[PDB]
Amino acid sequence: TLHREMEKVKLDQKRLDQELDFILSQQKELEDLLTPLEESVKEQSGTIYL
Amino acid sequence: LQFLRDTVFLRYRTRAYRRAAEKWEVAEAVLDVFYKLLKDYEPQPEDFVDQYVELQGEERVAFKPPGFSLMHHLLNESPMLELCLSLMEEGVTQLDTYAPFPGKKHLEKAVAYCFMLLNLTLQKENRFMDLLRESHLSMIVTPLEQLLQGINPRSKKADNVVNIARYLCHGNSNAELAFESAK
Amino acid sequence: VQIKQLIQNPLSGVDPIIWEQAKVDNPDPERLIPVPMIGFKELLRRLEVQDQMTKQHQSRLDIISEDIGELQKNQTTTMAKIGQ
Repeated sequence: TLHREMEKVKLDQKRLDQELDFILSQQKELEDLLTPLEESVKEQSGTIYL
Repeated sequence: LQFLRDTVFLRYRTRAYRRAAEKWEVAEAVLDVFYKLLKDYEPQPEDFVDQYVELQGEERVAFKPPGFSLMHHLLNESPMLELCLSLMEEGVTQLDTYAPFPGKKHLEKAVAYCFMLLNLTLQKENRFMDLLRESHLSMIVTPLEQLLQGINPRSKKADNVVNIARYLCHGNSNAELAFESAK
Repeated sequence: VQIKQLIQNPLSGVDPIIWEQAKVDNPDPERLIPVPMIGFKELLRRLEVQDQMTKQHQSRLDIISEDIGELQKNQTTTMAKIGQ
């Protein structure tokens, strides 16, 4: 039964593990999109200045 | 400021170096100025109420306490922050090489200025968060702690602190980075 | 079925009366069949079997412990990156 539980907990830990790197992947892609929105903002600010 | 941060620093990795030490030296330059810039920044409630100045007939917002912008860049996922961390990881690896002179002295001083700016952000962050929370820019800042446990792009996990430690292994050769790190 | 093909048609020479009495007195007869034991060298035999099973038991338990420790370190890492 300990073999059973340890294998299942291994699935659980691997799951949380991959999920952490995936949420970090979203955290990266979202800062990437946070920079292009800033690019659009900069242009909007320039238009307002004009 | 924008000229230095967007054009020089953030690109410093993409520039070709005929003398490799030049990348390190240029990063060192940009870092020196950003450092001194933050080092004088005193957080005040004036910075967060956008002072309106009539410049050239248009009402433009006056610049906040000089470091505020830099702080907003360090208190969020700015390519500046990730670049700090990337230079950090790269310096850690290069140190791990235990290799001679190439670009070294500049590399040391660079990473040292980086650690200094980190310490400074941590130092001022308490009052800065108090003031921002008192004047309420919708700007969301995270205390540098949570960011430091960030999941490193190269590492794919939170080894920023672990890497930061690893320099402590290089103590007997580099006392300086060890001091900064332990701080 | 093989259980009833084996436990009956009595064993190596234990008399059938004691064999059926040990079949009836069997606690957990699904998790055990009455096995014939002869004297004291067979007691040494059962101690040897207990020893080898103890070795295997410690081994598999430590294997479960290895799985546990790996899941634990990776769990700490995942719970670190979540906050990032």
